[PDB]
Amino acid sequence: STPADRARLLIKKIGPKKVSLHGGDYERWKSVSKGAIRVSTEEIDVLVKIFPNYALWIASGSIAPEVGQTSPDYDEANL
Amino acid sequence: STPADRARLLIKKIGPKKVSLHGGDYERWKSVSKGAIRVSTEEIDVLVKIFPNYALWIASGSIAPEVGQTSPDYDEANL
Repeated sequence: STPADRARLLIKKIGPKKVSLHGGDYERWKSVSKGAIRVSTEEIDVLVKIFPNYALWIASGSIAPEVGQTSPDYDEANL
Repeated sequence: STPADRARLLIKKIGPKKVSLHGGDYERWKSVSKGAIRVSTEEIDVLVKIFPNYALWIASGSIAPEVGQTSPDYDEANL
């Protein structure tokens, strides 16, 4: 996967409330969600405020549980 | 700092050779370098291929040497 696919996977699961509380535009956010527009550093910034544990996975697709860097599938599998 | 500032710090230090060998457009790369255009996931993808140890720092501004995630200033200070 690309960083954009991993970012969009998280973007598709966040609505106006969490986007607004972490300081993003929702209108842009929805256009990124749909694929209409490229994921920028702006979206990465909001996601890493929302999901600080996913910052490594977003950028690289890898995880490091040793330093509290996980992924959505990892957290789901770890419940 | 933002992810865009940290990305541009690395983008400003990479020329056509390393950009091309990791599969990016240089013309876009230079427009991102100058600030003319937003840093996208495309630039993050090339940077994390070039600098896999900086993927966490690019996304979050933090480091984790425990898992080989560093920064430019950290590596320079560690010589």
